[PDB]
Amino acid sequence: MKLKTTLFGNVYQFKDVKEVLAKANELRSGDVLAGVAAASSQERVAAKQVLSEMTVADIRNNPVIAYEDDCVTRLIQDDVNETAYNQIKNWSISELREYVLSDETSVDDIAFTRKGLTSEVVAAVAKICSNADLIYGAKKMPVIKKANTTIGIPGTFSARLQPNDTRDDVQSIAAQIYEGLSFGVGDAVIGVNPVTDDVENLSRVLDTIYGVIDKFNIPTQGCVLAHVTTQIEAIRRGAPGGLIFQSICGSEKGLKEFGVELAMLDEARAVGAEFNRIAGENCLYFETGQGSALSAGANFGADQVTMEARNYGLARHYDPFIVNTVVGFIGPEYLYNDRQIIRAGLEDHFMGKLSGISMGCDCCYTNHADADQNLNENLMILLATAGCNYIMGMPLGDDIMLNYQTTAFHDTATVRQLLNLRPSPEFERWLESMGIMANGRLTKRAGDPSLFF
Amino acid sequence: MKLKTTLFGNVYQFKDVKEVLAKANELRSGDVLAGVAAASSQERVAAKQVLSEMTVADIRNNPVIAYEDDCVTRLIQDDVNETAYNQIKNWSISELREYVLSDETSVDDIAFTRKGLTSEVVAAVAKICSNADLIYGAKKMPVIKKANTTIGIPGTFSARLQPNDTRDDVQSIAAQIYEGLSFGVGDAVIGVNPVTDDVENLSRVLDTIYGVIDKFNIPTQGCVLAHVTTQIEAIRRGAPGGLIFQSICGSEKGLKEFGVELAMLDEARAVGAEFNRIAGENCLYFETGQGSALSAGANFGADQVTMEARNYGLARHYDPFIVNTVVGFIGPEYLYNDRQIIRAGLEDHFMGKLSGISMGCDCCYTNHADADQNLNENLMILLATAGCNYIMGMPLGDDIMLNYQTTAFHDTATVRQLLNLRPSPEFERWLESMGIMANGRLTKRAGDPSLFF
Amino acid sequence: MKLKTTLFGNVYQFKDVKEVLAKANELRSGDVLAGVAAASSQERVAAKQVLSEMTVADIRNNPVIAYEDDCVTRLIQDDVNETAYNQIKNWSISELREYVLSDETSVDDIAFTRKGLTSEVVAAVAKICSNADLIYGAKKMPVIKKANTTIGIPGTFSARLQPNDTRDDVQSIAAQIYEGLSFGVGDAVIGVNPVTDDVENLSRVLDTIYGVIDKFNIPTQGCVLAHVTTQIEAIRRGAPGGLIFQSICGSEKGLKEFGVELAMLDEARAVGAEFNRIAGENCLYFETGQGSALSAGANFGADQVTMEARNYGLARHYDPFIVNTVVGFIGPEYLYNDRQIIRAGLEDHFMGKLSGISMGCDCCYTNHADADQNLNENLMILLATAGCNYIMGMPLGDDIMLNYQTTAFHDTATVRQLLNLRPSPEFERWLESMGIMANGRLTKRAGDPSLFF
Amino acid sequence: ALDLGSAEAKAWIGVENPHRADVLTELRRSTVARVCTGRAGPRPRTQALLRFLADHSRSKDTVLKEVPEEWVKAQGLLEVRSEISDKNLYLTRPDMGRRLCAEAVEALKAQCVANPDVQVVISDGLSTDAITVNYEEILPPLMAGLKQAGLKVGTPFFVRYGRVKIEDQIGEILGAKVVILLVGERPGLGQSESLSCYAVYSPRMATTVEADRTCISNIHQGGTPPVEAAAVIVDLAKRMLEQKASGINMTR
Ligand code: B12
Ligand SMILES: C[C@H]1O[C@@H](n2cnc3c(N)ncnc32)[C@H](O)[C@@H]1O
Ligand SMILES: C[C@H]1O[C@@H](n2cnc3c(N)ncnc32)[C@H](O)[C@@H]1O
Ligand SMILES: C[C@H]1O[C@@H](n2cnc3c(N)ncnc32)[C@H](O)[C@@H]1O
Repeated sequence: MKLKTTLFGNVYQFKDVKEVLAKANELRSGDVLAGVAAASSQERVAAKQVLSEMTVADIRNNPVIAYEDDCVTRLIQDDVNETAYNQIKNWSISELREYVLSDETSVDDIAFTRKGLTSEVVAAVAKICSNADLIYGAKKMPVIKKANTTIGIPGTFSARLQPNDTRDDVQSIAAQIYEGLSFGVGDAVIGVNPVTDDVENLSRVLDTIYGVIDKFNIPTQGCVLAHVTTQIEAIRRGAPGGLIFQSICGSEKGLKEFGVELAMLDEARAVGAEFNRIAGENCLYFETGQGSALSAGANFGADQVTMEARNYGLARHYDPFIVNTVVGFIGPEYLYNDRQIIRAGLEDHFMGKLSGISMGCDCCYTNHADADQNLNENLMILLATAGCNYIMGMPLGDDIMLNYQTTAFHDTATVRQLLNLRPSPEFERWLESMGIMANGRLTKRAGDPSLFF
Repeated sequence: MKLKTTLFGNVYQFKDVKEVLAKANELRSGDVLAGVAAASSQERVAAKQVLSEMTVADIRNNPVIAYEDDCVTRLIQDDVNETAYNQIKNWSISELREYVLSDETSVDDIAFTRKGLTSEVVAAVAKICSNADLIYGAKKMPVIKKANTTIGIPGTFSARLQPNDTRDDVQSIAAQIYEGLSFGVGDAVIGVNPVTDDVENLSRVLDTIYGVIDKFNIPTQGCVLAHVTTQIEAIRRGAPGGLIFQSICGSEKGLKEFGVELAMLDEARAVGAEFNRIAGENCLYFETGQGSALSAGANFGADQVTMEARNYGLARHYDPFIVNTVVGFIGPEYLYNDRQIIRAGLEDHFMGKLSGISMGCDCCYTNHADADQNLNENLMILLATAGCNYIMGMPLGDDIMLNYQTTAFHDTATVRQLLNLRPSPEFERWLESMGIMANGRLTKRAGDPSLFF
Repeated sequence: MKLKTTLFGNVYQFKDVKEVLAKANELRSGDVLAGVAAASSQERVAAKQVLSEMTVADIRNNPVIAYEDDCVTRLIQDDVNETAYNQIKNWSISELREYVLSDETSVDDIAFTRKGLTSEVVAAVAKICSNADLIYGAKKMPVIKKANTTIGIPGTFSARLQPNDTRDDVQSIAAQIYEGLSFGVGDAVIGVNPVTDDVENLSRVLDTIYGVIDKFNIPTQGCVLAHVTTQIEAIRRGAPGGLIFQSICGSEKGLKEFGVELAMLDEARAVGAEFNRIAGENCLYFETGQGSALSAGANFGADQVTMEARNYGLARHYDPFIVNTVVGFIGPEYLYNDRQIIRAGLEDHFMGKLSGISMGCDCCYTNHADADQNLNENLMILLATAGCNYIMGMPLGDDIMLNYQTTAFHDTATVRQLLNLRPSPEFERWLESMGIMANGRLTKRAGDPSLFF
Repeated sequence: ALDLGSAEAKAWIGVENPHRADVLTELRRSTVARVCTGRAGPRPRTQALLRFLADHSRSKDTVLKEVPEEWVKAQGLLEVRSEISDKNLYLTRPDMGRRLCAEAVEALKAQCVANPDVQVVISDGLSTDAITVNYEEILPPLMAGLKQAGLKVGTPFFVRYGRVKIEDQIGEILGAKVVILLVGERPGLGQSESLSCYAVYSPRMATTVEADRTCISNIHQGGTPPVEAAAVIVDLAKRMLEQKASGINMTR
């Protein structure tokens, strides 16, 4: 493999695969902060060309963290289908990009080809894709999973109802739930980020969610996004189990920062199978997002796109019901403005779909970033056209305890009616019977939480 | 729990659950040979009534082989979703029967409920079902899996191409393959029962199957039904891996008779993931059939229908692409005649669908049983109306090396055109491009193996 | 024509066409009782081969009873289209079998070809058909007739409501009618076998049936299955006329045993046209069944399959609305067990459809035969897949005055929902308006006779 | 005119308007499977079904036929039987076919070589024809080959109404290091001649499981030639003696 190219007669020399991956990224603040970014537009393009000319094997065999030192690397590497690898190992990243985008490549062609990939290879393809490549390529890579709703069917669009509260006040939580349901939000999950991480409070919050689910026989699932350990103990002690959540990071060191061992996620799976109220086969829920590994000092000189793709390689082992990036959750130090937040969202979704996971996106931004709500509305529509499995929903997008803005309940109804997309089929039937939806559209009486009373 | 009832003024008293499960069976030669059968129609009916009045908990807590003595009991018991079990544990078997048959019970309702069952409970329901109950009940429990073809979609009907030869002659095998494909058979698998259980010969047979698959770009998978350990060894040495097969039995002792440890099936799953040419998520293939455990001295006083249900509970753990009973494969000593073979085929299919596995049936009989080819044609049509996931196909159903008669390639085309069913959608597309099928029907030039030349 | 063949080097010699027809039958008790059966499986196969090699003319010109001696023979022979006969007269029975089964033979091809047949030729084809041949061949030979409902359209399935009573108690009759209607039974006919054969009782029973028909404006027709003479006199005297019924037999001597002259059936037609409340053009109803002629000592050494086919040749002259065999109505001396009863049912239906009559089947058995209700459920589903025009219906199939078991009202609803078949379109509209059916399925409130009150 | 048992009947090609009729004959002689008979719609053609039925009637007959006692004598074989008394019971009571009768146990102790290295047993099992047809071809090369450059050869004998697990009891009674059972398989539709060999090292009724046996199946003129089979059996018994293991326990 070459680590060099000539661009307008100048030689650009790169040190290793890791540097090439990093410098090929479109400009983002996190990479600058990490000290891994291209020095010039010219160097960025030289990196892309070097990268485009490397082979699948070149990148498969040069993970940004070594097998011997990192259980996420080992998990990614041990899960490769070596027969599928051997078929594509000598393709260039350029040839792999064109393969994914081709209309002669079917969903089932990619189904086998992706098993020969590792996350660094997934990241490599994304780096030499334009924004429309990332949207079209992701659209033609649907990923379908099922809990009590089915998510990911082309022509559908789901949403997490996120009813958070600054005191975990069950009345405030319940009120946001009725409002969300009244817009058709909640087929992905009714999922609460709790303020307090204790078994009694988790059970209280879960009892609240399932009280609404059980009263109207809603086909959906609840979740409390506490640490996976306290979720497991709450469920073992009798709290209703729906999805089991954990925040993940793409390195062993990053997982340690979070206090997660891979053995806990094996436990989550086993606890889900024994206890959880899930009809289908998928019950886990992960969240990811660019900059996490670098924030933990656990990127090992790799760029945030490659570290994010390793999340999806980790996630795929556990076959979750849903994964989403929380695209601008952290701040401007990792993704600065609209441009970078849209790009990252398209990248994350595409890499997730290429990895075979049920990929959604929390289209969001913070108040210390150069972003506004018009940004979230741009990205959610772009990602919907990419077949994004789900987005979030809060009343007008204002999270009163996580201190950021996501998408509004309105936005899911807008996306669905704009693009003629439906909810998860099981949840759509319930909205029809509730009088909230008819032919994919909100009825006149929808949008009114008092309809449940 | 009651172990007695009064019928026409006479008391019918039973000793334990195991005896009630046994005498409730419709009469068959195997239960007589095992010593467990009812003495008379009256005692059979009395047993059904006692059984219908027992609860799910009564039967779940009384597996026919104790937990501490049998790894299959442990595998079945340990896979229960205890939340689903607790919801149903006080249902009588009579209520569980009516729930399965209810038109108000949806496919998703059963998806959760069945996770609360154990195989003995599944058997209990089948035992108090009429023939039309077993057919209608199964039809409303579809099970869909995906390898390189999708199997089990309601409205479709697949077939295993079974091209066996007395000497594993690759010319005889190929010849049968071309004939089978020309009738639209082979969307379940092209699977050979090999005569010599050795690595080089398995590779030769696999190489022959995949030469045809690769030459006409066929969406399907191949399989050689040797012992699972020799399949694993051949694939690890480079033979093309499609489905990995094993015969199974419903008790640990029965698995020992076959030379099978559960670790080997765990190994087959990991070998499939590292090596096998499969786009979808399912790559294992099991075969079952009433009388195997009794033959192995491994039924521990249980009847052959209960033992067969324990096969499906074992299978479900490994989420295989296909399972089928080999309904009359063995002889008259277990299933004597037409009546008994049809009844067992309906039972087996119903229990397999209730256990959530991809259940098909080798509709067959032997020349020392009281049966003929008209029986195969009766059963294949009834099971097709039950939504049976696949049957076998051989030229006129005459197996030149297993010495029994199965269904013809003709029979799959007959079933599909009789009932307006299609093949697996990926295989149907291939048949269309080959000019073999148009609108679910054989074209004029179909049924002619020389079409491939 | 040859009456001989060599099978495994042995010569099998047959005496006449009549013996060949008889010995070619699959084994059944009636033929043994009649002394016409093959002595061995080998002789049975030799008979089939001899039979397969005979021509249409060979069998047309050798009816089992001579023209000069039998008005049924003359009726059959005089009704042949000689142009259609002359086209096929030199086909072998083997070639005719393959013609019927071919997918290149259309419904309209068979429409003309069947006019060149006689009943003995129809029987000959059936004898060299396997069970699936009989099902597939019958399915592709639909026969559509119309009274006040249309019967026989592919994709539909009708049922006779059989509300019999041991005293002709009108309250018991009425109660069974409401129950039957509540399951969607009755689009073929509401037909009562009366205990007493007198004009006042027939009128009483007819008034009861038509009271229900008129009160809910049911598109259907009533019938009392008395001797045709008392039906005619009741209707002439003002009882409401719906279908006019007569039991038939395939010989002049057999008709005499029943007290029927062909002139009475000409009278039934004329009386139907003057009096009966029928919108369409078909108003007669016949019942048949294997063994009838032999029971009358009127088979003249012919086998029961050939004598049954001559029923259909007789029936076709009068173009009835419906005909059904009553397949196991008589007892084990004519059809012994499941095997023989299923076979006979498939044969009878196929021969009826080949003869161009609106053929249904009473799938039934007696308590002195080696049969049970699981047999009726096997056969009714097989025959439904063959496009059987209708079956019977009684509460759970228990006839309280004819002392036999037929199919339950449940079974028609099962067949329809299993196979996605609809009732007669006129009757389906009435069930929809009654709230009993929606999209071919029983609503929640169906199955409840109190819904009419 | 045609005899459905004739070779002409078996070779018949029934495909109409074939794409390449020469290939069809090529495929037809490639296999004994009933390929290339064509179709009538989706159903079998008349001749194909007639030949199927003919063969079935013949196949059924082979099930109940017994090897005459005089045949086993003219082969110089000692005859014992299982607990089964007749062919009808044989079909329904596999448990009794797996057990020697009390007289058979005594006849074996009285008239058989004790503690042999290799003990050969012959049984009709499910197909008389598989024995009477193949016996003269496989048995002498087998008995001779075990002697030649060999070892202690037990007394071969015939077991009437035998099932495979009965070889464990024979092994225990005789102290045989290796037991070889030649037995008829259940008859197929087109032939009833297929014989197989089940061989086990030092069996014990208590503990031997079925995977402890090595199987050699489909021994007949259409499968592995009986002469050829005897040679692989000899080598196999050598390996079982070398390895002190059988079935799944042997290397490779
Ligand atoms: C019937 C049959 C079975 C039945 C046996 C049950 C029964 N009670 O009959 C069932 C369905 C259980 C079966 C299972 C298997 N069978 Co099997 N089976 C046959 C078949 C079609 C006929 C055997 C026969 O007629 N025996 C004669 C009668 C008189 O004997 P019996 O005492 O009634 O029956 C005993 C034998 O059949 C024996 N047996 C049956 N199969 C096998 C396989 C092996 C390896 C052994 C040692 C014994 C054995 O088990 C019975 C109980 O002791 C043959 C094919 C043939 N044409 O012979 C294959 C055949 C013998 N089986 C075979 C195989 C591969 C298997 C399996 C190992 C499959 C798997 N992947 O696990 C299993 C497990 C065997 C075991 N260790 O128990 C292969 C053997 C290949 C080889 N040379 O090793 C054969 C040749 C067919 C094939 N090519 O696939 N089988
Ligand atoms: C802090 C809360 O938001 C989710 N979350 C937000 N941003 C990220 C990220 N970049 N990586 C992982 N998890 C994230 C966490 O998993 C938790 O739910
Ligand atoms: C002997 C061959 O037939 C299949 N087979 C036939 N009958 C059964 C049964 N009852 N149980 C398991 N496998 C069976 C085996 O799996 C093997 O492939
Ligand atoms: C006796 C009652 O049953 C009908 N029925 C029952 N079996 C037969 C048969 N084999 N032939 C003619 N009619 C029959 C009669 O026509 C009458 O309705």
